[PDB]
Amino acid sequence: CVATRNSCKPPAPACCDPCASCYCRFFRSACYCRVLSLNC
Repeated sequence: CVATRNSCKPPAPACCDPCASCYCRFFRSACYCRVLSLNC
């Protein structure tokens, strides 16, 4: 589906997992697929 380097917005299409949302973790406001959680 998608890894964790694609920009998108919830809910759908989502990021494979329902815990994977399109968020930014950098100072570039680059919000992309990211769950930020192992137990999820």
